Amino acid sequence: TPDREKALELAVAQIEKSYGKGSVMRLGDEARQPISVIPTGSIALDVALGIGGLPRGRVIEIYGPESSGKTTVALHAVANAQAAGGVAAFIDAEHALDPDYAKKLGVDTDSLLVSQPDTGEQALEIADMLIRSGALDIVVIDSVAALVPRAELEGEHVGLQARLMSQALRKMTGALNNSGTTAIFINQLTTGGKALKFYASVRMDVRRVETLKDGTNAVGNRTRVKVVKNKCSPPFKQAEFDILYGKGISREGSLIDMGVDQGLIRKSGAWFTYEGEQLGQGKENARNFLVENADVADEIEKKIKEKLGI
Repeated sequence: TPDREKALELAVAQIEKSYGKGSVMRLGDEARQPISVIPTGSIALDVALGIGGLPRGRVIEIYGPESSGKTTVALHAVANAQAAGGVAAFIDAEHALDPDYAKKLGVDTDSLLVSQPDTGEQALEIADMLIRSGALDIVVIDSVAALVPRAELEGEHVGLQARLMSQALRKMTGALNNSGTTAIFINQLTTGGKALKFYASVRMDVRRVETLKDGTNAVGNRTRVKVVKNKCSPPFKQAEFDILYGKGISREGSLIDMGVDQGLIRKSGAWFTYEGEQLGQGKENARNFLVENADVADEIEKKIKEKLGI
């Protein structure tokens, strides 16, 4: 144990030196907190990521089924990146974006740079030139599956989309580190993600767990995200949070959830309480209270971060 722990520490250190910080971790380790991150819209997810948000200057993959919530997560990352004075770009090969929905999340759609490229290589090259400018804080690529090669589009073997991603990511990854720009690749449950799987510092699996009921009508979806890969903090953590149709991720809902999880928000049956005062009876009222009283929601948020060091 005594003489062994040194050789283990030494081995860990050599690995960390040889291959980079985060090359090996104990899963119970505390996360090493960076200066700045891009918050995701849910404190539960921010906590699951360990560093309180998405890492700067790294490749991120968000994948999941159709309408799983992965784009919503990406849009919140854009909103927050902009809300802190950043510039955003959206590389769009799907043509599915809903700007009004993005607006209600917090995206500044007017100053959002958008490109609807002709080919997969044009898409990645545009992303690259944008990244090497040093002016972007975040770029979203929607989506991996849509990055079809020129040759295929021009009617011309089958397999070079993988080769395209690989080539592009090798060049792009260096540009991202230097610029400090975060690149989010949205991906479905596909082709091209094999290289992305290794280049990405963070990989998030996004799924819908159950329908949220508004009496007997569908208000939204409880959403589950597993951080399957994480080079910035111990991986395999997961979070749940609500996405409300038309509104997005319920920030107030995650503050409550993580509130009670951390003992900062106590219970009296249906009654949610905070520092001796009542927030509301049931989650809806407690949530509705926090959007009405932004001051206390921010206090609840600040207390959760202090508690966990996020």
